[PDB]
Amino acid sequence: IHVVPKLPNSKALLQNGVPNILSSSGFKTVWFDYQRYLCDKLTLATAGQSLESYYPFHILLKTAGNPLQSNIFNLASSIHNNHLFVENILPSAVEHGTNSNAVVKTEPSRLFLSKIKDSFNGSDWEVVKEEMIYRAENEVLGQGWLFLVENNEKKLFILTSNNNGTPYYFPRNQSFDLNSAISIDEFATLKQMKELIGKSTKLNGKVQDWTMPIICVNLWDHAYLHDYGVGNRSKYVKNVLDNLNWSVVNNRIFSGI
Amino acid sequence: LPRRIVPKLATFYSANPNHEDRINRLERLLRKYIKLPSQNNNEAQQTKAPWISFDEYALIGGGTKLKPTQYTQLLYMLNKLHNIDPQLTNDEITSELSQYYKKSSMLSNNIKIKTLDEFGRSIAVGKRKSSTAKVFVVRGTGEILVNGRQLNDYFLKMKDRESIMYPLQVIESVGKYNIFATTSGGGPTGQAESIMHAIAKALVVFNPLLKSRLHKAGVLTRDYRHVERKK
Amino acid sequence: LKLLNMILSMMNKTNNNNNTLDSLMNKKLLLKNMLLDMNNKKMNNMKRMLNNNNMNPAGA
Amino acid sequence: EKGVDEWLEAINELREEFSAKEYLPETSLAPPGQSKVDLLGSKIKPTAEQLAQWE
Amino acid sequence: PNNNDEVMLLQQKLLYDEIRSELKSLSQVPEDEILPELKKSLEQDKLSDKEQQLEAELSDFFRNYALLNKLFDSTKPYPNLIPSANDKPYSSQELFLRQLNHSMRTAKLGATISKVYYPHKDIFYPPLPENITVESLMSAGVHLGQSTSLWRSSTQSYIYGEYKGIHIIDLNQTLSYLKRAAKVVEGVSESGGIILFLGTRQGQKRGLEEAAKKTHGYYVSTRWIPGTLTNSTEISGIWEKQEIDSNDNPTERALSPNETSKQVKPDLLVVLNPTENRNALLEAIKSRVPTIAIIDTDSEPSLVTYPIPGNDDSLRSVNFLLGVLARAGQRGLQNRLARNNE
Amino acid sequence: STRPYPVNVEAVYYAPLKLPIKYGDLVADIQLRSYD
Amino acid sequence: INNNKYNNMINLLNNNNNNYNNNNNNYIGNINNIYNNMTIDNIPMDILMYKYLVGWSIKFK
Ligand SMILES: [Mg+2]
Repeated sequence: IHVVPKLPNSKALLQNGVPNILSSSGFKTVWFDYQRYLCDKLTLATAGQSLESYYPFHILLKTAGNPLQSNIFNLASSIHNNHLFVENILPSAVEHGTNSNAVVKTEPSRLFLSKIKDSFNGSDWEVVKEEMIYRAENEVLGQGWLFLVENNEKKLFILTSNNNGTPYYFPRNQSFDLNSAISIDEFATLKQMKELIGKSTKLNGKVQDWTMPIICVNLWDHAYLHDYGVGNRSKYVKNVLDNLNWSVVNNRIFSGI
Repeated sequence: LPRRIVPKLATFYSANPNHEDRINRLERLLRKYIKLPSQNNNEAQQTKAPWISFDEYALIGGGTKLKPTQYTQLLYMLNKLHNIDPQLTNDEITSELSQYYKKSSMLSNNIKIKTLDEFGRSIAVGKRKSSTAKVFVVRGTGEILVNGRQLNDYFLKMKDRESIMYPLQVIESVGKYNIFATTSGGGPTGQAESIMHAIAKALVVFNPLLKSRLHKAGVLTRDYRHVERKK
Repeated sequence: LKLLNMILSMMNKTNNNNNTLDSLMNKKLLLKNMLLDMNNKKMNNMKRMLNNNNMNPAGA
Repeated sequence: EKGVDEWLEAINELREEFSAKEYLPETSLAPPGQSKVDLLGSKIKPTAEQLAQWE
Repeated sequence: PNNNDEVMLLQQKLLYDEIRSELKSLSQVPEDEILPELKKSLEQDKLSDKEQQLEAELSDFFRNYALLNKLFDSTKPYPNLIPSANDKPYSSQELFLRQLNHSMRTAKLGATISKVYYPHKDIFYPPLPENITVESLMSAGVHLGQSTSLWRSSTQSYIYGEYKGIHIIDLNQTLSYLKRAAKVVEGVSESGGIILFLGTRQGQKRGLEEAAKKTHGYYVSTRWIPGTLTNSTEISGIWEKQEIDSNDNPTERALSPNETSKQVKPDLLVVLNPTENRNALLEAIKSRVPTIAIIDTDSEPSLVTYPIPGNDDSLRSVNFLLGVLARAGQRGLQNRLARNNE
Repeated sequence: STRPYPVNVEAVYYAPLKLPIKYGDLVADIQLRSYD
Repeated sequence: INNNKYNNMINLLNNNNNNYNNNNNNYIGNINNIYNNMTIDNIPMDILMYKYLVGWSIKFK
């Protein structure tokens, strides 16, 4: 059985929500309700199968290449992504419930701001945040996820997913919406990706992708509607990126010590 | 305070307690570091595996009780630990493996690189049957002298002359060297092939990259056949 | 001045590729390298001296 | 003579560094940023003409 | 912030490679090209007061650390990693370490897993004998006996019934026998006795080794040599013994040859697969060694002092029962080490 | 001070010493024969 | 005995007991140091062979 993880300072979260992003009701929907909804469905889909003994991140990797297990993949991806979003927007990862700590001033580290300049042609963090807000509004018509990811070449770049698209495995990033029209450049990207997946010799037709997320923002209606309302998702993404917990985001960047 | 006598090893009651204890120690390392990736140059067949001999391991692995299959099992685990990526290895693994590396460092080799002499000549000796030949090979235009005499004078058989030329024909250098061959003992065939063997050994100094081709042609092998007293 | 003129020459050859860390950093890096080349020579000599005596007095 | 000055500054700094600890070739002469010098060549490089013939 | 520190080293490292590369260049040049010209310069040069400083400072510096020195003597994690340049992509080793970082923090985000059986936890986290239930025994498959065609009717009293062509062992009796057997292991462990764990079926080694480790006992997983106990001097005399204190620490006292040849008999023998270890069981009887064994429906109960009715064919059932006995021994060992402290 | 071992005793532990030939006037040939 | 003499020389060399002459001569040093702890009281009787009767067959005919 997949159970909803306990979050630090849960009593505060159930009373005052997440300050500056979500209220108490808004956080109950995104985490206490949606995470329960996802975990229960995942248990029903995976109970009695080998996947029950694997963590959601491992499940999505195992099922990423199986067309008829997409339902399990969607549930596993959403569960992992939701706890990645709830983790970097959380007031404090450490449990200051008995320490009553009210001073958590987390700021981008030097390694993070050095990789931003290197990968964005000298752009500042503030400018990159504006690009992230723009990318979310123009590339994710409906539900989806906004990620700041790092690849094998030490370069930080921005990835957007539609519905439950994993950042780890490019064949399932779901970054192009084929319901609408696509340019020849987007079709080339899809055609090139298909060729890479066909070069793999494995009988499971799986490729190697070492991309890892650094920041996760939930763009689903379960996170913003109640507090911001239809059409105000850009005000929600702005608040999230301005109140990130950088103790978690800094720890996600590999240092090598 | 009270003292008692107990078996030293957890494997005391096994067939070979000493071997089983050592295998257990290596197995613990392979379990603790199961995740560590292995060398991708193992595909390139890295030439490093100086492990102690079966007889040397019998001193520490049960003596007579030691079975060949038990020694094979030790090598499969020593190699697996050894083949962990050098960058990602740790002290624990190296310390455990150190006790199994052969030691032959106190003594050195007795081979000195062969080089041309003061006159650019490569001198080699060859033997066939009872015959011996000492040849002087220098860069030239294909002139040969056998005991101061013309090749056609000393060797009447064309097959003997062809044998002398074969090593030079393998490296396609028949017209690139002058040979001054001196031979004694046996008969024409032994002397001709002793010269053949000596020319092949002297040609390696001019280009050591052609030794493999000379070995493959069979001219660097000393023929051991000799007249055997009937028994 | 060979003791010093050979080391100056060594830096002159490195100066070719160079075409002031070289005042104190490279100068030190060179002396140390020479010390490691003069210690390997002494190690090799010891092996020769040990292989030319009877390391194995009683059996071998 | 800056040449003899900087050389004489480099020789005395080395003396102090080696004096700090017992002088052992493997350790004291360790490469820059290295633990020691494992004392572990005559592999002549083929000339261009030697390599051409082999090819 | 402190990257410059590392940069300072790399600078020296690069310079060292340059010095070495051109030291080898001068090793090829013939001496006739350099030596005579070099000597001629000195013949045309005059040493100065400063030049002489290094003429003798280097002589001593080279007569102290090169000639008159002793050639020999009589960041902690992954310390051999070669980091890649900040512009170059991650190396294969760095990607492995980058993945390990992800595995510790992120890889387990999203959900926790409850009420799922993990095979390894049977060996490393065995339950205490008092917390064992019929459900737990049943979950491990201990109730699954042999085919009714292979029934040894001497086990009739242990049988709960037959189902799907096999006999079902009564777990109510298994629990009572298991508790009794566990108390014996704990008693012997708390008394300082030698406990030997014998099991020779494929896959049992891991359980056997851990059981011995946590009880300070012994195990045999490969083959029971016939005569190990009755002919102990011809089989086990050569192996080494040791003296230990009440804390199980080696006293280090050298043992007289008399003390090193005496038979060292186990105080308790645990047999996972008694049907294939008749030799060991008979030797224990001859040697008056109490024994514990898992008794399946086709196994003879009277051959062991303390039988445990249960499936002996499944590694889960065996490792579940072995773990319980091993933890019982551990508690006895901990209680003996505790009474010594206080 | 340890016991001094004079050169005569030390010579016994090393290969016999040979004197240089100055003129080359051969004065005697000693041939030794044994079955071992 | 073989390892006692090698250690004696290794120590007598590492302690340095003409650099040009340090490439030709092989004289390691004082005889006492090379043979330290190797005397007539411990070496001779330990290396003597054929010292123990281990078998005997007597035939009649
Ligand atoms: Mg059975």
